[PDB]
Amino acid sequence: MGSLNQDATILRQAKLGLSDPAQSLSSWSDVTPCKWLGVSCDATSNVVSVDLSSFMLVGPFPSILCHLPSLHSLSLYNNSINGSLSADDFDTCHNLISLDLSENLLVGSIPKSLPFNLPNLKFLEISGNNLSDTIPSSFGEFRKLESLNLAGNFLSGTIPASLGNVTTLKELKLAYNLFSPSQIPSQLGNLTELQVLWLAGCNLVGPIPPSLSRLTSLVNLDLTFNQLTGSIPSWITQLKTVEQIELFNNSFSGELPESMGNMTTLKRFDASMNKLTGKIPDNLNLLNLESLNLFENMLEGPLPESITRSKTLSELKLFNNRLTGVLPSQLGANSPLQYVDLSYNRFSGEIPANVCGEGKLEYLILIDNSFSGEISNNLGKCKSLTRVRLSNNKLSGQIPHGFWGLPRLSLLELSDNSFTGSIPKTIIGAKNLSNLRISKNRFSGSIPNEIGSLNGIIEISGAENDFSGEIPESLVKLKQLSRLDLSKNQLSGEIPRELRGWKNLNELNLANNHLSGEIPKEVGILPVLNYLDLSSNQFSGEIPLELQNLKLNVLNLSYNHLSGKIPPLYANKIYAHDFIGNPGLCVDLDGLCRK
Amino acid sequence: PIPPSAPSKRHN
Ligand SMILES: *[C@@H]1O[C@H](CO)[C@@H](O[C@@H]2O[C@H](CO)[C@@H](O[C@@H]3O[C@H](CO)[C@@H](O)[C@H](O[C@H]4O[C@H](CO)[C@@H](O)[C@H](O)[C@@H]4O)[C@@H]3O)[C@H](O)[C@H]2NC(C)=O)[C@H](O)[C@H]1NC(C)=O
Ligand SMILES: *[C@@H]1O[C@H](CO)[C@@H](O[C@@H]2O[C@H](CO)[C@@H](O)[C@H](O)[C@H]2NC(C)=O)[C@H](O)[C@H]1NC(C)=O
Ligand SMILES: *[C@@H]1O[C@H](CO)[C@@H](O[C@@H]2O[C@H](CO)[C@@H](O)[C@H](O)[C@H]2NC(C)=O)[C@H](O)[C@H]1NC(C)=O
Ligand SMILES: *[C@@H]1O[C@H](CO)[C@@H](O[C@@H]2O[C@H](CO)[C@@H](O)[C@H](O)[C@H]2NC(C)=O)[C@H](O)[C@H]1NC(C)=O
Ligand SMILES: *[C@@H]1O[C@H](CO)[C@@H](O)[C@H](O)[C@H]1NC(C)=O
Ligand SMILES: *[C@@H]1O[C@H](CO)[C@@H](O)[C@H](O)[C@H]1NC(C)=O
Ligand SMILES: *[C@@H]1O[C@H](CO)[C@@H](O)[C@H](O)[C@H]1NC(C)=O
Ligand SMILES: [Mg+2]
Ligand SMILES: [Mg+2]
Repeated sequence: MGSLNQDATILRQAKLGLSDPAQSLSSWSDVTPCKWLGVSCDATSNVVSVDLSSFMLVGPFPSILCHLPSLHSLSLYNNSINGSLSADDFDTCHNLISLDLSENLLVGSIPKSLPFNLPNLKFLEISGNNLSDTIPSSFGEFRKLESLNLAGNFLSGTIPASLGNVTTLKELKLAYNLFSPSQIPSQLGNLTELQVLWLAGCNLVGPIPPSLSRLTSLVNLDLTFNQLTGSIPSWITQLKTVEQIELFNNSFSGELPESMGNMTTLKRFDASMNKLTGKIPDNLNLLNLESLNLFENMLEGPLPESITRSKTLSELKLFNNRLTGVLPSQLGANSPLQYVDLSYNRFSGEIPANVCGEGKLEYLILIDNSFSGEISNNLGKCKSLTRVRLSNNKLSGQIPHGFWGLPRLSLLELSDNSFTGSIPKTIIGAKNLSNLRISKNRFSGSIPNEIGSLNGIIEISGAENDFSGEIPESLVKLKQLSRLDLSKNQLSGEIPRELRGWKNLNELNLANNHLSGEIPKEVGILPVLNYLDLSSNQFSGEIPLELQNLKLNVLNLSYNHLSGKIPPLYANKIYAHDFIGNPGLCVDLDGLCRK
Repeated sequence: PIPPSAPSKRHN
């Protein structure tokens, strides 16, 4: 009864110091305070924990909550607690074990007196505020602290060496602050219990200190977004419980530790965007691996066959390296591959036939390699695909029938190969198709009418093929179509006359075909058309005056059968090359019409 | 908020 009274009064006093526009604390306005929202009590009915996470509360830190004599846990995670932290705010909070002030609006410095006022803390988070000035050196006096998270503030100076004295720490998160360029303090190697070290975006320079080899309980080492130099040290390989290594966007050089293969516990490894050389380690037994990213390095040699031992692998991004050889033939048969990006390497041989064996593959990105042979019919049934980029390889044969109509396929990029065949009518199934990029192949036959039913299409790019027959009238009501490029084909017939459907058409390129008829007047009323190339066809009649409405980066009507006069806006000799090779055409200058 | 401790999402 006495404790319920005490508790209720202190909680209400604290609440009076806050604004509650969401009415999150309506229960604090008949019932025991032990059953109020966010409030937990011990068996003597004293408040032990207040958790107001995500309650949309506004105002200064509610110091009054610390007057609850048994309060051990306080969370104000994700509110609008504002102003600054004063020394005084925490004077009475000395019983706290847990304090979470993350994701608020706090500004100013961390009080230097905080460890003295909060000497029992095991858990301190003040991530995602606007804290400035340095991390106080007094933080080295915490005797019990297990986790410290100051990530995502504007803290500056350098990481204090005294944090190495807090040998109870298991997690140290200081990522995304505004520190001066400095080395990781050697003294952090004294934190021999550390499981998480997150110093991403900390302006770190120099090598990973050798003392960090004493952190044998590391589970997550994340030093991303710094300018760390030298080798990735081979001691990471001997961490018996390591699950995640994140070292991307640094200046690491040398090779991947040769014994990486034995890291059976490793789930995620990313050393992308460094200056690594040499090979991917072989004899991989990476049983728990989910993600391997090594893109934008200078790696050479093959993808080892032993990658196929990673039966939970879902992400493999190796793009922009100097990797060579054939891919392991079994890649993806036994892995839930989701994102595969091996672009800009020198891989050869066939695309592994079961890359989508488990039906999870979303991105297949293989641009700029020397892959050859045909696309497996398997991929024709890979219904999870959203993004396919196979351009600039040595691929051939017919595309699998179902590939054209995959239901989630957004980008279909096949350009600069030697594919043959006609586009089937089953392209009608590609409901999500945004970009069709198939230029520079040997595709034949007519562009199917059904492409006009795919309302989301923004790009149809099919230049340098063997397409023939007519442009389907249906293309003309693709309301979102931005780029139409069917240059260098064998297309015939006319351009449709009614083009107001093409409100987003920026580029119309039909150069080098067998197209005939007049240029429709409505070409000039297209509101965002900046590129118009109708050259090397058999267009006849007069150049519509509406073209003078457009601001064209490219206008090319050369090598046609056009007649009459050039529109006056283009009468100057600098435009002449836009109209060459139209015997019937002339320019009106000074009275006479000149060829 | 803050970028998570996780893999780079960059891709072609
Ligand atoms: C690889 O990682 C490096 C870090 O090693 C990273 O470099 C960083 O890039 C960011 C974002 O481009 C830079 O931030 C900028 O800093 C300049 C001033 O120096 C300003 O243009 C901006 O600062 C604004 O900050 C406030 C926003 O909170 C604004 O209110 C204010 O008015 C400023 O305009 C901008 O944020 C940063 O300087 C570097 N960091 C370092 C340590 O060099 C690089 O981008 C990464 N590379 C890749 C390809 O990912
Ligand atoms: C921070 O708190 C806000 C407010 O409670 C959270 O926003 C709500 O998110 C849930 C889904 O989790 C939705 O049902 C609500 O509609 C959201 N409300 C508002 C006002 O946006 C937000 O999720 C929390 N942020 C974090 C990072 O936890
Ligand atoms: C915390 O700092 C952030 C980032 O500087 C501030 O967020 C916005 O910053 C941009 C410029 O980068 C401005 O357009 C806005 O005016 C800022 N937001 C506002 C005024 O709400 C943010 O203001 C800072 N928060 C506090 C409480 O000072
Ligand atoms: C207008 O288009 C014609 C082709 O339709 C261009 O002429 C070709 O230009 C290339 C140079 O890259 C030559 O290899 C071809 O032999 C040319 N073809 C013909 C039929 O002459 C012309 O350059 C374009 N003009 C402008 C100003 O862009
Ligand atoms: C805290 O936020 C409220 C509402 O946005 C504002 O009226 C109040 O003055 C703020 N206090 C400080 C110190 O910024
Ligand atoms: C704390 O760390 C500093 C800086 O490394 C060191 O010189 C000092 O001896 C340590 N003191 C205590 C009490 O742990
Ligand atoms: C991996 O191999 C090296 C020796 O090459 C060894 O130091 C390390 O402890 C091994 N790691 C595991 C997890 O067995
Ligand atoms: Mg091998
Ligand atoms: Mg293309």
